[PDB]
Amino acid sequence: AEIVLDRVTKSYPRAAVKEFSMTIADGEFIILVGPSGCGKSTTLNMIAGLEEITSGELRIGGERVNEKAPKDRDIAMVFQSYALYPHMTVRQNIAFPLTLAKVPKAEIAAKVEETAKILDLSELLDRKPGQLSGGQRQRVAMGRAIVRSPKAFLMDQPLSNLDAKLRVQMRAEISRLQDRLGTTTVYVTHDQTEAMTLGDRVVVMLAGEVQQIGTPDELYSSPANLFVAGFIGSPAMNFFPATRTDVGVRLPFGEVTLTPHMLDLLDKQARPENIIVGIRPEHIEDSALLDGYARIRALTFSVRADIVESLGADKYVHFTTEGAGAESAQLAELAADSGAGTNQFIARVSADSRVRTGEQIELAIDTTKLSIFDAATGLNLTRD
Amino acid sequence: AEIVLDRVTKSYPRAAVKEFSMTIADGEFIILVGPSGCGKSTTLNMIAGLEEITSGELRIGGERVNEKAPKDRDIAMVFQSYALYPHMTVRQNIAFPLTLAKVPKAEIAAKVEETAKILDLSELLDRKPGQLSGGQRQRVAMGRAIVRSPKAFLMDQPLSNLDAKLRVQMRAEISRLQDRLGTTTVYVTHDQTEAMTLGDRVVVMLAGEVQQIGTPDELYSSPANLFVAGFIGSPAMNFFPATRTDVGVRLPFGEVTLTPHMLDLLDKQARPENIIVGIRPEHIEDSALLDGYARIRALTFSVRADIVESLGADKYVHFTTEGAGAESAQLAELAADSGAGTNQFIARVSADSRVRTGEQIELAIDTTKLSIFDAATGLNLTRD
Amino acid sequence: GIVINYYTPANEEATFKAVANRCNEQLGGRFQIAQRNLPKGADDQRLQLARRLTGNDKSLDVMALDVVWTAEFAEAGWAVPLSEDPAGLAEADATENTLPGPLETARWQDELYAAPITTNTQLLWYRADLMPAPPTTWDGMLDEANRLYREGGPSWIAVQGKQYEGMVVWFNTLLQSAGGQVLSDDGQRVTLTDTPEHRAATVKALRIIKSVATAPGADPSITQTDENTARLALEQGKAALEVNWPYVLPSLLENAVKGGVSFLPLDGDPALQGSINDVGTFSPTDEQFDIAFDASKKVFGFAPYPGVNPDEPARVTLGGLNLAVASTSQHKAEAFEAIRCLRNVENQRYTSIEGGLPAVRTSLYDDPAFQKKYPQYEIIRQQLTNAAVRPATPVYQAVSTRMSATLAPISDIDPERTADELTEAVQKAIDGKGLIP
Amino acid sequence: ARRATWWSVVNILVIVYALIPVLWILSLSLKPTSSVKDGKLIPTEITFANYKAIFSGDAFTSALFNSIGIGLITTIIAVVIGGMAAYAVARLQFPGKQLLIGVALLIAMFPHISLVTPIFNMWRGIGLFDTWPGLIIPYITFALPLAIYTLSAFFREIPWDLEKAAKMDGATPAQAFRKVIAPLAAPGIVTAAILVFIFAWNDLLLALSLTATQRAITAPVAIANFTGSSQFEEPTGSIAAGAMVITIPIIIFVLIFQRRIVAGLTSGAV
Amino acid sequence: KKSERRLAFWLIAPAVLLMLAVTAYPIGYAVWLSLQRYNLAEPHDTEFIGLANYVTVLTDGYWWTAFAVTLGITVVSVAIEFALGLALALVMHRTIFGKGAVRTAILIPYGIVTVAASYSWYYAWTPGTGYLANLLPEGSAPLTDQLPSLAIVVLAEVWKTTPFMALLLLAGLALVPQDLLNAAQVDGAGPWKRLTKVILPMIKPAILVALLFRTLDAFRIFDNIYILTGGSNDTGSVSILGYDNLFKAFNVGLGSAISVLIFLSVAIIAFIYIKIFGAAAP
Ligand SMILES: Nc1ncnc2c1ncn2[C@@H]1O[C@H](COP(=O)(O)OP(=O)(O)OP(=O)(O)O)[C@@H](O)[C@H]1O
Ligand SMILES: Nc1ncnc2c1ncn2[C@@H]1O[C@H](COP(=O)(O)OP(=O)(O)OP(=O)(O)O)[C@@H](O)[C@H]1O
Ligand SMILES: OC[C@H]1O[C@H](O[C@H]2O[C@H](CO)[C@@H](O)[C@H](O)[C@H]2O)[C@H](O)[C@@H](O)[C@@H]1O
Repeated sequence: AEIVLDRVTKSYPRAAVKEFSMTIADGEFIILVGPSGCGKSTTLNMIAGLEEITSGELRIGGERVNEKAPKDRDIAMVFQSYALYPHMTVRQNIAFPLTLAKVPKAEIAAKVEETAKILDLSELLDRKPGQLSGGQRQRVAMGRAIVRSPKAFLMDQPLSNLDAKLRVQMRAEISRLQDRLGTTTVYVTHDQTEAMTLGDRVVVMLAGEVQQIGTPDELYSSPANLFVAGFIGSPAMNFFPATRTDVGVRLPFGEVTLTPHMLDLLDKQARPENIIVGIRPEHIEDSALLDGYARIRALTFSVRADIVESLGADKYVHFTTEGAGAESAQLAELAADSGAGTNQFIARVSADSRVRTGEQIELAIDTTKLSIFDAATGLNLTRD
Repeated sequence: AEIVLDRVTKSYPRAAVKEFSMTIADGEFIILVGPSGCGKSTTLNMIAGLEEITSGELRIGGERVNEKAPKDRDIAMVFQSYALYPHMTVRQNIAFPLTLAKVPKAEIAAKVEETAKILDLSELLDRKPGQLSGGQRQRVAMGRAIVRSPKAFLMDQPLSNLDAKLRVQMRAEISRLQDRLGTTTVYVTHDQTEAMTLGDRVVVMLAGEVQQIGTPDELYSSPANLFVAGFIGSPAMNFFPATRTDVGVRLPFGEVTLTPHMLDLLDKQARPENIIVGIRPEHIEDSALLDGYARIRALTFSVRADIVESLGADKYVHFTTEGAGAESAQLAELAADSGAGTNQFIARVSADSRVRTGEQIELAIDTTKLSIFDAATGLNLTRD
Repeated sequence: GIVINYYTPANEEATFKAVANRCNEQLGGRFQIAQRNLPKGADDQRLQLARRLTGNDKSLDVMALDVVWTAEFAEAGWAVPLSEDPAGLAEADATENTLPGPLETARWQDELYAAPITTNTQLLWYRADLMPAPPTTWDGMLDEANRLYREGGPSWIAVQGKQYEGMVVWFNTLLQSAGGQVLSDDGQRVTLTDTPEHRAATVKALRIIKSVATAPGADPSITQTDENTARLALEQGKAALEVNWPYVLPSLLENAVKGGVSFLPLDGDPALQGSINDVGTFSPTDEQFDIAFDASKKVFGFAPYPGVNPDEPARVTLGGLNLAVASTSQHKAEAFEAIRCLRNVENQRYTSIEGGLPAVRTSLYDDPAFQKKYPQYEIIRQQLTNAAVRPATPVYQAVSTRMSATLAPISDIDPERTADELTEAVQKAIDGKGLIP
Repeated sequence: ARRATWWSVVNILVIVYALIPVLWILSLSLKPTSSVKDGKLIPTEITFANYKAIFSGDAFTSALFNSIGIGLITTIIAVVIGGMAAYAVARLQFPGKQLLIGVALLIAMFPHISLVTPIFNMWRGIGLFDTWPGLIIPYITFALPLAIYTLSAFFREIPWDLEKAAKMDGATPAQAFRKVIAPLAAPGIVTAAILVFIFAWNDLLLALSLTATQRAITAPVAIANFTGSSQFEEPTGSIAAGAMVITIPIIIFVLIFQRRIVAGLTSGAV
Repeated sequence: KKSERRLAFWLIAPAVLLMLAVTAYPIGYAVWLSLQRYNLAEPHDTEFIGLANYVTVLTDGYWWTAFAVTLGITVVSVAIEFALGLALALVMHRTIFGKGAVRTAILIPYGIVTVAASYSWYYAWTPGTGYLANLLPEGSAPLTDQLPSLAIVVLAEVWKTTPFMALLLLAGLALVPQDLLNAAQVDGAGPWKRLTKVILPMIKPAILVALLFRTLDAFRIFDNIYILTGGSNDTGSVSILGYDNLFKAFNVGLGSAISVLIFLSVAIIAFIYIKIFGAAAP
């Protein structure tokens, strides 16, 4: 079945979950996102039935979730600590759920062999936790969820203690086997990239409030507010400081007019003169082969790339751009996520670009595909 | 001053360095890289003199430097732990190296004030390490090195235990500090992206020995072996199974008659037959707006989407290759980092690609920047 | 059965076990004597009982005790006088044929708090292997040590030199042959210098003490001496004389028949072999006794102790053991009857004979088998009639340690000083004052 | 090369520094009445008779029994009261256990004899003059702190988040408890029980005063009084044999428990 | 909150009651006994009030000297004990090979019944018989003659305690990061100066409690004196003086007073280590 909640609130001595409402369709591999110390582990504890509820009466599909025994919820979960049993072999650990459920030995034996072969860990089922890698241990904890065939699955950042090279393999495993399971399945993480890497739909929260829910490309293209826009993409969309002229910007950098339909869409509620745009660094290029239709709106203007780095097919370049308009609560708490100054930006420019460190060079921008955001209101004026 | 060594080995029950010989000029910001266990952190131990000599000799300027003069080697190094002494304030900790160097107390005080103004640190000189943030503590560990203004500074994984945002921001600090100092500086890492952030020269090694050493773009563009070709970049080249024809190469789909000079370069050696193709995933696209000279050599074939995600400028699309002929010791030991399977590959196609998961889709290759390797020796036929 | 524990020093337990068995036969199984076996150490034995008493251990039954501390045990009510025994006989029994001095010694404030059972004094026990006759004067003892040492002969003479009661007792004997006494006959006043002549006798004894502390060819190791080692010196022939209890005779005869007595290797004799029985214990026929006895007379003689003055009979300090029923005792009347049966004439016989040590019934002086069993008995009777005795004093134990403390500093024996020093100490002892050294 | 052999030499000197005097004791138990330091190395005649001589001493055999039994009862009581008060480290009440549990360690250091006097006075008043509880209660009082402290060291490791894993799994709280909590804790208990037994059994200052009956005398005090009823003041190879049989128990304990017991004492440096 | 708080009170109460009962009434009955001047040999002869009873003992030179020799014994013992304790803990930590067997070697002498060791140290020093004693010239016998025997007391007893100090001190060497030592040894301090300047401050709290225990446990000693001498050569410690009262004097007032004075005497040194040096438990 689906799983759903409404009005969900939890209140420590201070409001780590607040009024939340949702449902997840079955087989959905939903990705859950927020800063560390958002309501993540608390809502997980509430979904486990262990946490107390200030308000709400959720449904684990076919039962009142706020109103029933926790083991009787018939779910599974894996902790970021990898809770594990040093007084057991891996085989005995894999049997822990089955033996908890009084499962007959021959069935239990077939079940552990199956999940151990869904892992690679069938090579060492006789080993105890004293002789496993952290990744082998993590997978084993994954198996400790998997073998029970629950109604639903929860993942409290399981990838976290693997290195990146392990973590990408884990992301693929989680995906394929959640697909192979077809269960309602949830994962929570602090980084944006894993939520880009996997999950049908995505949900994002701050201070116990659910901020947005949607497909990750809608989040990638119409994030409702500057903070939830900034929390996604590691080369975040450059919030170049700006002020409105009723035709575009009173440009501190560039020279941009706004295209007439996008302008008359903005004009419907253009109350703030203080505004900002999400300059995605991938918009920003050296004009190296720009002939034809790309000439019409290139709006190219100079900055002096502080540094450039040949990461791949893009050789990212850092630059700075002075101005006024990029001041807000959303931007300040984005800078509390990590600080970088006020004018400092990057272009995701093509690595064949002629740019060498320590020169002023003219950066072109595909300005027809910029967003617009209320600097005063803290919200995306272009879309949600 | 400059860094040099020759015939360096240390041996443990075996050779953690295989008689290494190399140098880097004075005032440099060099980087060293390899997989865990390759001896890399060991080499730093040998440079510290805290690792002894089986063979070979060294200098940092001057000559023949021993292992019983670590403090007389004019070097300093923040450890992989960022550890520092809690028995003190930050001020006492930063003074500890200089005061132990018998610096007169007022100069010691001025020198720590200089460093504490150079770093983010003067505000917490009175705090002990028991009451610092992980970032300010990491900064303090830098302080504990740079206070010596050493003849070399040796960064042993000082920026890897932070989060991603902290790590890249620390890379900008490290840059501006090495720039501000102009002194000979080394960093060492278990990943390529650290050196991709910066490295005025870059070195990569395996099993106690150097495999390539030079400017980061040559390292990126012309790998000396399958090992280094796999280590460079996050989307490693899809080293597809193939065979050598007297006109080019038989790849599993989109196989090619090779351009005549590259072909006669391939024909310059009589022995090669078993060969594999360097499918660098970013060199791959949809034809849907490919209106240019590349259409002379699209070499396209239909490939199945195991998964695709619009993760940024690119749709990363997972697939798998056909046939067999890409199995080797270098491929296997390079595949020790993650679950690479047997033919599993990705294309980094532009994200405006009108494509979905599960379907089979005609995929176009920039063969103008394709490449080739010799499968038994495990090195590029295409470049060096 | 109804066990009566005979708590005693363990040293003679075999005798006590065999006689207790003979008594348990005689009791017809009504109640059973059983040996509770106290430390060889005197004080320890004496003060281990104080623990069991203070806790009122219900297993505490019949306690042997040395005559001295009886006043304290009576004053504290730890045993009941012979008038209170519900058998009625016990007072009359302890009165009947008991020798006078011991009977008087049990009479705390004239009340017999306990019954006497055995007694001892130290002999001038002289080897005839070198010396012609024993020195009957303590200065004569210095002269014989000097002579024998000048001869390079068996020059040592054996004495109770260590810091415990034996040194104090020896001193008390020396002092009272010099007419001196430690406290008044009531205990109501120190008397070591209550006359300047008592002071003179005290420092005269102190001069004697310092002189025997350094006499020519004495025991070189006398600093810690006790009867074990003291006998060892004489029977090895290192000494020519022993100042020791009557136990010297039977233990020497046993060791002669072990062959260890250097001048009397009676182990060579087939009548004396096997007289040492399966438990190594000399158990003679009348022939084996007379043979060993004659061979001992040929090379040894017991005598009265050396006088503190020329031709003055030594007032040797009397010693002995009394039996008392502890006020813990459940079978108290039965215990009184058990005390009576250990007092019986065949027990007195057995303890003098198999036990080898002086019983207290006077009538045995008239028995040729007792005169055989203790040839010294008449010297014992005379010296007992002449004896010095320690003052009946509840604080005696503490007083004697206070006295002992003064002796300790052997290196400096200032007669005039130490006599005033110990006078202060025994005043403080009578005063009951101070944290005890 | 040479530095390792040099270290091994330092190690051998430590093992000698330990093994020597107890070896002097054990070997001295076998002397043929030599009494003269001849048995320095490989005694002339290994005189077995001391073994049967001490075994014939049924006062000693009862004192041994008394000591073992009073050891077992005190470790049991001390563990069961101590553990369930080393617990309440999962609890942490407002008052502040940690700040006040200071006394526990302070009274572990307390001078026994200072309370031995009033204790003995009380036992002189009450019926418990030198019955078993007259040891057991006082002994428990000096066992108590080290028991609390050492169980608290395991319970500072006791990962209470495994209860969240258990609750998330299908097992009932009791079902999980009896198949994880006890399995984890048991080495911590048994080593603490052995430890407090060892620390109890070595005690003498109280026992050598608050006791005299054959019913309550213990092996240490009995061995100390083996000067009595020795044949001819020979508490010599006999008392040495007594020490040997007391100490074999310690050896056969510690040679098994070594790795575990150091973890207990160090509170974590296994 | 109050649910768990009341639960914790009920859970801790049995041990709290036990430790209280087995201490409070004893100390009370002692203080009551002091000035209630009385003797077990004088069973009805109780003074109903004895002011300055303890001042008799406090005035006695024999007490004051007995007090002094206990301290003289302890502090010397503690000093060499500490020096050996760290030396052992260092070796036991930094072993080239034998760390398990060395752990066995360390524990065995600690785990001993203390009277056994006391008798060992009593015979090795008896003349003629003693495997150590015979190496002296004639007339020596170091068990005798007061001060020479105190050297044997110290030797005998620190050999008995030392592994426990080493175990407790190893907590310092265990917590310190090895790379912290490598960083330190990767500087300008010669090994001894480096090791001391770096390790000592990290060792501080373990050092404090080790000294706190070793001080008190040495101070309330008895066995290694009594089971080696009777206190007879004026070798009498505080403890043997304390015991002799209940052994011989039977003045329960005196026995109390010395017991109480013993309690104050630990109370001050505990208060110093705790408050003046700042010592506190793990
Ligand atoms: N028992 C508690 N008492 C008081 N505050 C709490 C308690 N538990 C959690 N909080 C607070 O509520 C917030 C929510 O924590 P939650 O467990 O939901 O996520 P987290 O574990 O802190 O971080 P993440 O889940 O992202 O790893 C936290 O920031 C925390 O400070
Ligand atoms: N002193 C030593 N004795 C024996 N082997 C050693 C020693 N030091 C290192 N090694 C070997 O090196 C390997 C550990 O890797 P290394 O020494 O390079 O440190 P590292 O931290 O793994 O390096 P990096 O972090 O750069 O990968 C081990 O597998 C071990 O066999
Ligand atoms: O005769 C054997 C007894 O010797 C010791 O008692 C004697 O020696 C004491 C002095 O040390 C005297 O006080 C005592 O009067 C003597 O009888 C020993 O204490 C006794 O147990 C022996 O029976």
